[PDB]
Amino acid sequence: YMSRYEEITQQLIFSPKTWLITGVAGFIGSNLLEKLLKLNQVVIGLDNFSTGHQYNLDEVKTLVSTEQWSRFCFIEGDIRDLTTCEQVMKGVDHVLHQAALGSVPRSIVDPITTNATNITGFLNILHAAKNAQVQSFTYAASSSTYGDHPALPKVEENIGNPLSPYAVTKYVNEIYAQVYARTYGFKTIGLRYFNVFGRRQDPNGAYAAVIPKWTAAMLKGDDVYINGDGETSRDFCYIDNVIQMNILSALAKDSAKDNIYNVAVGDRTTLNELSGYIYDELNLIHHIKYREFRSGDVRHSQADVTKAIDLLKYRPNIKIREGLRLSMPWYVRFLK
Amino acid sequence: YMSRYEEITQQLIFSPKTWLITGVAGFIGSNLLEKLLKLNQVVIGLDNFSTGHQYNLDEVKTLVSTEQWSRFCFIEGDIRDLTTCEQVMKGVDHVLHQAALGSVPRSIVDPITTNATNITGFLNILHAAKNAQVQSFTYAASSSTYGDHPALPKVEENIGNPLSPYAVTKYVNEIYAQVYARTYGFKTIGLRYFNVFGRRQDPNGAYAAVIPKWTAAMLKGDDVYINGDGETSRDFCYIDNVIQMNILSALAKDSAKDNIYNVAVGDRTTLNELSGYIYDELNLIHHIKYREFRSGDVRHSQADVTKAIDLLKYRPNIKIREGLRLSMPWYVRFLK
Ligand SMILES: NC(=O)c1ccc[n+]([C@@H]2O[C@H](COP(=O)([O-])OP(=O)(O)OC[C@H]3O[C@@H](n4cnc5c(N)ncnc54)[C@H](O)[C@@H]3O)[C@@H](O)[C@H]2O)c1
Ligand SMILES: NC(=O)c1ccc[n+]([C@@H]2O[C@H](COP(=O)([O-])OP(=O)(O)OC[C@H]3O[C@@H](n4cnc5c(N)ncnc54)[C@H](O)[C@@H]3O)[C@@H](O)[C@H]2O)c1
Ligand SMILES: CC(=O)C[C@H]1[C@@H](OP(=O)(O)OP(=O)(O)OC[C@H]2O[C@@H](n3ccc(=O)[nH]c3=O)[C@H](O)[C@@H]2O)O[C@H](CO)[C@H](O)[C@@H]1O
Ligand SMILES: CC(=O)C[C@H]1[C@@H](OP(=O)(O)OP(=O)(O)OC[C@H]2O[C@@H](n3ccc(=O)[nH]c3=O)[C@H](O)[C@@H]2O)O[C@H](CO)[C@H](O)[C@@H]1O
Ligand code: NA
Repeated sequence: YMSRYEEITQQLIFSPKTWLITGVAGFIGSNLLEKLLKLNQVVIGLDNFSTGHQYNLDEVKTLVSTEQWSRFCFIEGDIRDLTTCEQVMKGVDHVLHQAALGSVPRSIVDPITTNATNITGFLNILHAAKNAQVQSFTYAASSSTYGDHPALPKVEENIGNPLSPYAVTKYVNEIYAQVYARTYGFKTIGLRYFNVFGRRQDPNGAYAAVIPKWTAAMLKGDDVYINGDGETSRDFCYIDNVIQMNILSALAKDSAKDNIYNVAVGDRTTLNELSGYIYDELNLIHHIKYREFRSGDVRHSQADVTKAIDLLKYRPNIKIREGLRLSMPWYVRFLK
Repeated sequence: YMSRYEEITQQLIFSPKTWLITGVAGFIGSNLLEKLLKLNQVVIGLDNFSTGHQYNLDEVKTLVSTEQWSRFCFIEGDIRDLTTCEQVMKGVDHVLHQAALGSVPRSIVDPITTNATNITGFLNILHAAKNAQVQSFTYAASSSTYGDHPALPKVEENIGNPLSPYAVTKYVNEIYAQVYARTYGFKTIGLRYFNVFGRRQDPNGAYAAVIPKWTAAMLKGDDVYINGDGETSRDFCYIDNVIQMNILSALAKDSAKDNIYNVAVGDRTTLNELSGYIYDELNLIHHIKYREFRSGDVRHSQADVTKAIDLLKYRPNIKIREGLRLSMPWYVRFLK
């Protein structure tokens, strides 16, 4: 049971607030939309359809009431444009900032646009939100911020050096939000995601995340690619934990704000294990080559989530396997 | 004597290089222009006359030969523009990146623009330089990166939380710089500036630094404003020391790159004391109120410069009193 989360969502269905989801056509963004619309919440959406998709918002309209869908006001626009950020904040209570160009590799190959989106775009929104005096400001941060710190599990106080531009930007994000707290009193919540997967994560692109990429590959009957040895271990996190975390961070009390929280499950799964999980969770619905390490890529990842458990009462209920089983059917429909 | 510097300055007079000075129309930039042009160097300059001044360039040309000046290719442009950044690098050997927006209060009032220039504009220079495969990359960093860390003097490995948007932007320059070494092999040198004063530091504007502000007001007879009790202390660093620092960094060995150095003298001077010095050095050329602290204000500042001494062979030869003596006549002249 996601106890506190449930309570917090009851509050929401009672006093609906106006939410801003930057990156709303994205994987996490669109999921927050689906949840938030079902919570009878008025959602202002912002997205420029870079990695995001019409077919995500389109999908969400499939899954919410007509009455609920009319509470959604989509805006096509750019967090890089400050004005846009100011337009969208009007009347907003809670800001769920999810818009960025993730991918460690992308950042290495184009750190310039990455910077514009992940830093400029982040600061623009952060500032627009402050000036609007929104009630909450929760932003997507990243577990790559840990960088080269050797310790496991990964605890918040304990970050090392960044290994990619992408890490820099997300670390920069975290830095600004502290400065905005210290100098403006604008208390925010950073969410250090660890490899979120689930419904609407893009299986296509050179920058596809492991889980969808490999799923797509098995469904086409193509080769499944393993970068390095395969023992590269990760804390995979089903979207519902992320959705949970955002909402809990939106309505966190003041004393738990100006804080970064690992969003994961505390589990550690290597790529050799995962490939097994996916194959097994896919063959239940009726249907491999090793290469060199990705550069900039962190070696091991396992989240310590006790902070979220303690301060926000986050209960990560869905582990990797349970989440994969919840995820496959969506990919089957999306790729048939 | 500034011995290694003497040696390196000669090395230039004989085999001059192409330098890029970003923020060449400004305090540190124009001084670097003057030193490099006097050394017969080829210099591409970049500046958008935001805080910089045409009068600064106008002054420099007065101080150098017409043939020395004809080796200055000034380009009016913004560093936020990636294209311009790439253009100016054509044929550059050494990059002296000083193009940024200082002033902690400026960033508190407008973090967006400070970000734009100091992070976006920096990354553009760094990225363009890396792609131009320039010989040296030296950027102006800041003692404000030390943030809340209580150490004194301030050594380079020991930093705390940034206390302002400005402090962030500068920290991020170092962080970007490191990542670039790690991921591209592009080794840079970051110069942590501690309160640089001297010829051509702007005495006007709301964001005038203390010395030109107080000197401007002691020649007008204006009230001298002290922010705080008066015991707030700085490591005041005359320009020549910075210039030494920038040239030493440019022709430093590979082993001494991907490194950050404090630029200062190593001395500690309080505002109560500074005020005494400025008065005494101005009355040697023939001519006070207390208020509350600056927010984002670091209380004490002093550099440990021993790293720079060991690795670059730096010699902080000009202390605060001697520096003021060389600065004053300029301010007398620039204002009369
Ligand atoms: N993939 C992960 O599990 C993970 C891990 C750590 C951090 N993050 C960060 O959290 C968010 C991840 O969300 P996702 O996995 O759904 O990513 P995603 O690829 O679905 O993209 C998120 C959305 O941001 C939008 N966007 C990008 N740039 C924009 C801009 N300039 N203006 C407006 N919208 C823009 C995209 O179009 C997309 O709709 C990103 O901010 C990412 O950097 C993700
Ligand atoms: N002197 C100090 O007290 C001090 C202390 C710490 C750091 N610094 C750093 O030294 C560098 C310059 O300092 P300064 O004292 O010469 O200040 P300055 O204002 O004299 O110089 C800044 C120069 O940057 C140029 N510039 C600003 N934005 C630009 C842009 N977008 N594109 C191109 N040019 C742009 C301005 O025209 C100006 O000439 C900056 O990195 C500053 O943060 C100075
Ligand atoms: C530990 C982190 O830094 C995790 C952050 C980081 O997520 P990540 O670990 O890069 O996710 P990925 O699914 O992309 O890679 C899976 C692994 O298998 C490798 N990989 C990938 C694809 C493939 O087909 N085969 C493969 O072996 C791949 O090189 C890697 O070794 O970037 C995310 C958003 O950009 C987010 O910040 C995460 O928190
Ligand atoms: C330790 C740092 O933070 C150093 C960075 C940081 O330098 P700084 O110390 O803010 O600059 P200043 O010379 O302006 O203030 C000196 C003292 O005079 C006091 N001050 C100032 C003006 C005045 O009228 N009266 C007064 O008392 C004021 O309260 C303050 O206590 O900002 C610089 C601007 O780019 C630069 O980046 C430095 O590296
Ligand atoms: Na708040």
